Amino acid sequence: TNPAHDHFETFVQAQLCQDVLSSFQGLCRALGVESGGGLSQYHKIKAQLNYWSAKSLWAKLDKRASQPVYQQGQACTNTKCLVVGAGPCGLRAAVELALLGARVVLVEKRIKFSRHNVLHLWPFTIHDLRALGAKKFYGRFCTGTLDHISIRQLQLLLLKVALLLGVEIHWGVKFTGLQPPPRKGSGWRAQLQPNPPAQLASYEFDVLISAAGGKFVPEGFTIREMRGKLAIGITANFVNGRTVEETQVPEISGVARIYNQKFFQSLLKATGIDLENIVYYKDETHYFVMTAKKQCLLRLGVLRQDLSETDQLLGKANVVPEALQRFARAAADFATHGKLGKLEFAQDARGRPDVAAFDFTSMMRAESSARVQEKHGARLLLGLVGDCLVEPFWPLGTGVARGFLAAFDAAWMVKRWAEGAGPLEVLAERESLYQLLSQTSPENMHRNVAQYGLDPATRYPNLNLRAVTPNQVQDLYDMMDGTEELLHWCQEQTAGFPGVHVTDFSSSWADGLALCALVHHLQPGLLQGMGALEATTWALRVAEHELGITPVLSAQAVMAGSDPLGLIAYLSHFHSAFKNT
Ligand SMILES: Cc1cc2nc3c(=O)[nH]c(=O)nc-3n(C[C@H](O)[C@H](O)[C@H](O)COP(=O)(O)OP(=O)(O)OC[C@H]3O[C@@H](n4cnc5c(N)ncnc54)[C@H](O)[C@@H]3O)c2cc1C
Repeated sequence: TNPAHDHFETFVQAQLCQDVLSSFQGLCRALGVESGGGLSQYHKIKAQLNYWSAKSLWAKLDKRASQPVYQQGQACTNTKCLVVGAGPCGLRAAVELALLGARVVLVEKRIKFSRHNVLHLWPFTIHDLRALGAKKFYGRFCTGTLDHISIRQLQLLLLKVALLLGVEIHWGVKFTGLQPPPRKGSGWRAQLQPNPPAQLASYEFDVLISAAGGKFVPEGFTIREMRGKLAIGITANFVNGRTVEETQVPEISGVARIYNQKFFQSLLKATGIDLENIVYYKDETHYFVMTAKKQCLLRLGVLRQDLSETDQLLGKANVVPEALQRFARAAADFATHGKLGKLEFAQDARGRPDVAAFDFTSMMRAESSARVQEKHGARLLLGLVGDCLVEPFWPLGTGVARGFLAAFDAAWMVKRWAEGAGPLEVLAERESLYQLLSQTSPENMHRNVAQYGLDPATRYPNLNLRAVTPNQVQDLYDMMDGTEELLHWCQEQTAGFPGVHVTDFSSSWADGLALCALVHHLQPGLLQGMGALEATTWALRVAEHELGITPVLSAQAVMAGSDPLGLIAYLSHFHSAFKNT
């Protein structure tokens, strides 16, 4: 026989994270390869596992690997990546970057997939996953007309996929932030807790894909918060015995109070439970997600006091596990007309009943989806993916969909950045894409989901990659280190003016003074210390009428220091006309 086949089948069927890892390592030792080895490792693995069980898997993976956008793994063949997070979106990112031909290295905080809550899947995410061999690695995946997958199962899927592609992963390793390059010849590094392996800690990368969940975002990355009415979401998982009775209970896609008022009034007047919404997904567990307002959860002793800060309102000290269990179970039992039977809680990864309470009040969004940093010549492309990019709304089942799109758009970004386009280009393109995200839906995206790929134009109808231009995105380009001579020259023309001191093509010129010092020196003397707006408009008008130089920047642009490039373009004209003099 072939022992490798058993290693494979075992790897394939692994239901625990660390069993996936050991079954893969054994399969690897069986096939003269080591994990973490680019797409070449993938090629050997399928070279030696060309047999009945593996053949369709390789088939699907190959069909995707050879979609023109990857160039047979030559696109990002010179890119070095670090993905932060083994969440679905991180793994997905990992697969796209791996296929691109890049070196993918992934760090995950945890060492198991703990999460049982269920995610609604959009048609395209279903198809995608499918063409990654989802029913091979799961099989109970979206049976018939199922719509959703539990978190850890999705994690499992994409884990096996990323592994097979030779993505290098590290578990129990938290990324705390960046290490800038020590000197000109160096690269950007991660700071890792606790002990990074001496090779991971020394690993230099040029792309950072952060995919670390709702409440982690790197440095330079700034978040925009905005809340709605105070909402509190409770999710629950019950034992699913997969009995005939149990199976014959309809799901509850989304039953909202704004319509089913008599259902909810009935709930309340028979249970004291006052809800805004409830959802029931039938998965590995019976899953319920429901929304309440504060006064109900107080009245029922689910919460101990009326705390103003929501992060404290739903903290371990103020949440009463007893009551939240009884509340959850009561709602659950009512919405399903007891058809489900006497409900037992599933455990969380830690053994207490699977009921949690979350803050639903926020609609978080990050200002950008990417940034570029540059030191000692080393460029680094930061890009966000997942819950850390846009905060999903759980009832309306966004999460997976918008995260995967973010991940594709990140992979696209990376692809451009390998092709060697200017930082501002890569970023501008990414921001035009980003604009679309927070309002996406299957209805305002393309219909042929069968053919979705990295290329933005296969997914987003009426696509404008020019919505955002390199000029505006100068903010996202962070340089801590041809234009030499324009600065030197301006310093020369402006020496001697009392309040003027030229050091850049931004803040030096914010107050009008700077510009006047030039103009006055170039054409004396119309001739003092004016204002701020006054001086800027003085300079621009006078340079325009006297020197023959029309304004590139607005007076406000110059005053706000918003457009370095624009100011350089303006200045370069005084340079053109008067340098040889
Ligand atoms: C406890 C919990 C319950 C949820 N329940 C629901 C639900 O019921 N319904 C729903 O629609 N959505 C739910 N979500 C959100 C859902 O998981 C997301 O919609 C989906 O997982 C996409 O998230 P993500 O991949 O961006 O990151 P996440 O899935 O949030 O995971 C990010 C991963 O990165 C890891 N990580 C974080 N920081 C670091 C670091 N510094 N270094 C290394 N690794 C790190 C984390 O351990 C995690 O494994 C839940 C999320 C959580 C955390």
